[PDB]
Amino acid sequence: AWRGQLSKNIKELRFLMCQSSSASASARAFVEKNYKELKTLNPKLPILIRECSGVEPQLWARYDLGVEKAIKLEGLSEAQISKALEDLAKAG
Amino acid sequence: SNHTAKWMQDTSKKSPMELINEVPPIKVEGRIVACEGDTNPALGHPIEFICLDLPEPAVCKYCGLRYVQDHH
Amino acid sequence: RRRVVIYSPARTASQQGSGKVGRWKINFLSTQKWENPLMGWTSTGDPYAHVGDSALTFDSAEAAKAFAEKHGWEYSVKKRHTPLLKVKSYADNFKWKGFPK
Amino acid sequence: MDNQSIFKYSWETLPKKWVKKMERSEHGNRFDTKTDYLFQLLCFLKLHTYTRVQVLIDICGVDYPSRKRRFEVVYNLLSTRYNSRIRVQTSADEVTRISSVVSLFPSAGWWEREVWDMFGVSSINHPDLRRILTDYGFEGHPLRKDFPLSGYVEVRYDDPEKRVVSEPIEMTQEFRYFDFASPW
Amino acid sequence: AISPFLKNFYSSNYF
Amino acid sequence: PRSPLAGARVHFANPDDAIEVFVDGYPVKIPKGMTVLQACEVAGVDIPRFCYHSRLSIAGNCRMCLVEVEKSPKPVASCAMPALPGMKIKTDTPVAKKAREGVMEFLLMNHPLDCPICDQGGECDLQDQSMAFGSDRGRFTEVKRSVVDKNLGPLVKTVMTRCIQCTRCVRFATEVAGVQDLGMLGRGSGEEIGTYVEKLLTSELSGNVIDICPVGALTSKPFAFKARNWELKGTETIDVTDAVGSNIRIDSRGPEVMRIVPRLNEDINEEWISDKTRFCYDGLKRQRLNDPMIRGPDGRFKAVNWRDALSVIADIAHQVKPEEIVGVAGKLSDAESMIALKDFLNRMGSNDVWGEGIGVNTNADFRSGYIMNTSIAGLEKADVFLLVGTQPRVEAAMVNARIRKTVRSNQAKVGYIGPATDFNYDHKHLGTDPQTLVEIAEGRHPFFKTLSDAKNPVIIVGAGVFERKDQDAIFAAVETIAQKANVVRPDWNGLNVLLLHAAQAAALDLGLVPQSEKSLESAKFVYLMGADDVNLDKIPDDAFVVYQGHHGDKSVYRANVILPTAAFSEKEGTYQNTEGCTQQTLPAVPTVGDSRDDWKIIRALSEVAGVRLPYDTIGAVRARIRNVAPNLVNVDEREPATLPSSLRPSFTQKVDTTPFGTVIENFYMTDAITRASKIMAQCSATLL
Ligand code: SF4
Ligand code: SF4
Ligand code: FES
Ligand SMILES: [Zn+2]
Repeated sequence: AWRGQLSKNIKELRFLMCQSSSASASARAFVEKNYKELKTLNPKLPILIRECSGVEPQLWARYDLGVEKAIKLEGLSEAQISKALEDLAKAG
Repeated sequence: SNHTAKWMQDTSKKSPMELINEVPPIKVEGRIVACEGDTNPALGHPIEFICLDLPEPAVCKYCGLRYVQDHH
Repeated sequence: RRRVVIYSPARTASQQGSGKVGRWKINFLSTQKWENPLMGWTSTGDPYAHVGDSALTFDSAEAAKAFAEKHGWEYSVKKRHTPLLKVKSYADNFKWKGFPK
Repeated sequence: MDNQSIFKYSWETLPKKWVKKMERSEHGNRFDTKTDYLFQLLCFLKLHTYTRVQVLIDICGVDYPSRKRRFEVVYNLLSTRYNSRIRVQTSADEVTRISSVVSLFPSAGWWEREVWDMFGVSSINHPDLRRILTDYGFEGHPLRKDFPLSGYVEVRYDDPEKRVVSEPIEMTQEFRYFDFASPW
Repeated sequence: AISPFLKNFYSSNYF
Repeated sequence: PRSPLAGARVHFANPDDAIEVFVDGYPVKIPKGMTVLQACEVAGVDIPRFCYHSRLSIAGNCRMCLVEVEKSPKPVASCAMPALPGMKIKTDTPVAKKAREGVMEFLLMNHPLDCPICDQGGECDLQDQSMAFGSDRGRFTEVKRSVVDKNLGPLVKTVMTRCIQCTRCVRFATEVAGVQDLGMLGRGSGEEIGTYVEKLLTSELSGNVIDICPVGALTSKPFAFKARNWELKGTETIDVTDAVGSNIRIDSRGPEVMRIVPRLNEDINEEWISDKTRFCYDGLKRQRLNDPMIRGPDGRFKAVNWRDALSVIADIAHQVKPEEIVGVAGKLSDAESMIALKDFLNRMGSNDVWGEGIGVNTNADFRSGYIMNTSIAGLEKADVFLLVGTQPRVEAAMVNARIRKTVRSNQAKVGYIGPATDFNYDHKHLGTDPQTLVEIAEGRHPFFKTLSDAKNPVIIVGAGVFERKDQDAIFAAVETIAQKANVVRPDWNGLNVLLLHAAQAAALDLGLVPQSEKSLESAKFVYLMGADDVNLDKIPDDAFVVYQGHHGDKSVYRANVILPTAAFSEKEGTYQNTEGCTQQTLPAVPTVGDSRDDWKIIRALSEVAGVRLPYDTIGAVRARIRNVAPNLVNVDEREPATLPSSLRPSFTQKVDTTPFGTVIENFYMTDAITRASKIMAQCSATLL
């Protein structure tokens, strides 16, 4: 149920993606499905999706007081990236 | 008022614009003239044929002399 | 050290000639001028105020890039826009509108 | 229309191993050669009993800041006996020790020193003594296309603080550069 | 100690 | 092995077949119906022209481009001559030389003789063409012909003594401009060009008229006699007033900018410039603030030092505001300043930062959702336009000219929704209601049929809708239109959203959207880089207002501390334009007084305020930029958005049934630069 209480201190989060392989395996499908459902369950959290030519697929989270936490997603699958997200939201 | 104020400094004798307004128009007879003064060289001001089909004087763009057509 | 910009000066927007296009040229983006208090002339203090576009005219972006890299100062090459060439027709000028609606 | 004779004879009898380009214009006849045989070629001339040059008129440098071989050394030299002059023009890069001719024509030490400081081209044998034209310890070589017209450090004025000093340039009324070009 | 960037910034804006 | 003039990417529409012609000997390949002039161009020889412009229609009118095409009679006009397979073109034969000599002889015969006062002397085609191709002696003594000069508003003064009857201005004003006022009237030698009822020209692109007209008769009034061309240097920059980000060249002398002129870019603005921008420099010189100022408690302003100013602002910032710190990003600002401001605020801990004209509502962030997808170039390939809530003639004048170019090329039905306005191309007016937008997302309003019976449609939503409360409903209705009309296919993504600022794209890109709505009301320490915050009024009585800006005219009388900065012609920033293309400007003239760049002042403020930024050089700033949004460091190439608009609506009831309000008015007093500037002020007073 953490997809609704992740907005405690997750103030921003952005997905850096590429328009080619090595990301489309997990990044694009996760982005589509989980973004629809998350923006539904999170009406106020800025979930950015930025894509340029030739970058490694990665997730970035901006926590309160301006702190950046990054995660590389080179060769992960959808379950792995979901666990990565659940681990990003849980900071404590 | 502003141009002569930018360059001239004395403001006791009249500025060039004031003198060239002090000279009256010429009141020529035809429809087209040419301004040099009285010589072709040694006085410059190349040929500047200027029309005269308006009820107001027409300047010359060198040494503005304001020619004017006489009759109707 | 100084950042320089390597570009090709585009065609002047007033004439219609072509003897000054496609000529790679490096500029030192130096702008530190001020007004000489006595008269009003424009003073400066940069030794490279004008040389980059007064004598240094290069034949191609490759040569200018190699030269900037050789003298060491870091560069950033710019892009060169070229006119697309369509097809025109005096008949297309005198085209024919359709029948009345 | 001047000296086709000497030039033709010189080209048709030369060891053709060391000639890279020949131009028989009417402005001036050019033997563009390789920098490795320059002394050999010049010593062929001044000695052969037909094309004996025996006098070197000029050694000038030309700068082309767009070619891999940046510099261009040029020897203008005439033949007072055969009423003819030729221009032997060699290429030269940044540091590349060029041969000397002060052994043949002793009238090259000053022209080779001048091409040492004005430009930066070296000279392996004797004539590369210290600078001549430019004053003293000088940053660059002030005739290539990089040394700006007004110099790097050129303000030079008296100081009652001590005596006199040289300080970086802060000139007034900067050098205006007009364009004047003409796209036809 | 003022992180010499600032030391320049207080002077002219051409560094 | 012969490169075309300037480089010119020929098209080869049908690359399987293409004719070949002999130009002055060696052969060249040419598409099907290309003209002799363009064939000679491809071969690499320029031909003298007066009355032929690559963007206007052809007219064999000046009679100077003559060449001889062997296998034909004696003279041939190069332009308007369709190339034939194998014709033997020749350009440098005694026939052509004498033709050019005679024609130049006639022109200079009945020309005036006032070069040393006629500006464009040093730039004039006629001048250079005569000097390079014409004779050297004139044989003529009799009296010439002279006509009276004319006024065309305070932008384009004309000394018509030298109107050589080219009809370039006429063809431009009737094809590209849209308004038919100029016209050639008279006969024989007595033939003038001038509106017959002494009217003015109430349209933009008149600066483009003065650039078109080769001989120096139509000339910019505010640049009357200030300089020749050989005197001043040109720096190639971009534009920030409009939203297209036009490519221009700032011609400046010393620390003063003299004029600006377009430069070719066949992707954004062909070779034109909207009338607003060409005259936007005079005030950039005229009004200005050039010293950090502090409000003395008598309500006055005193000039202080940077140390003291930064110290007091950082002190009060740390002092009071726990969670009520807001920052408004300027209308004309760069991604460097925006990211620096956002980082400074987030390190301060309290974050309500938002761009200039970006709405307080949700404003979701999908690049395909908030950029113009089809590049302006591709816009020349549409067939059915669906302009909603937009008057692109007043905002993004270059996009308006592109739409007009399309409608002129091939008649493309255009339907426009919103308030009444004066379009210059046969527009259909569909109504003023998002209710009508709903009906057309549904089955009524038979115009929808047109969409379904369309090839390559285009649906253009103006960025003015971002500020409206119910924006997700509008965008969802557009989504339904797209899904039902098949306008989002992978071959062609025709779903465009305009913009009406230069900083709006980069702001929405970095993510500057307000986390709340009553931010200005609840705030106590506002950091402004741009003006207008609603009528600069919503800010409460007690609130520390710091205006870190330039060219201060408005909201300054509300500011509490003042920090001068560098304008758009004195710095190097990155601006993104509506098709998502990220360009960068270049410095042209020295900073005024002792102002400093925006990201520099932000970093210095951070350091003196404690929490500092880990970057202190433009390289590291753009590295952070690569970390947050990469194309902004992938400058000078548009990176499309290959993701659909699968946003999640939150209104789900209706579209609030309120009419579309006007987004931008007076077209000149917007853009604080022009506003506190001036020639735009008298243009607003007269040309309306
Ligand atoms: S436009 Fe003016 S400067 Fe040029 S030739 Fe014609 S009259 Fe002379
Ligand atoms: S003055 Fe301008 S509009 Fe008139 S004929 Fe000449 S170039 Fe054409
Ligand atoms: S350009 Fe061909 S006739 Fe004027
Ligand atoms: Zn006169």
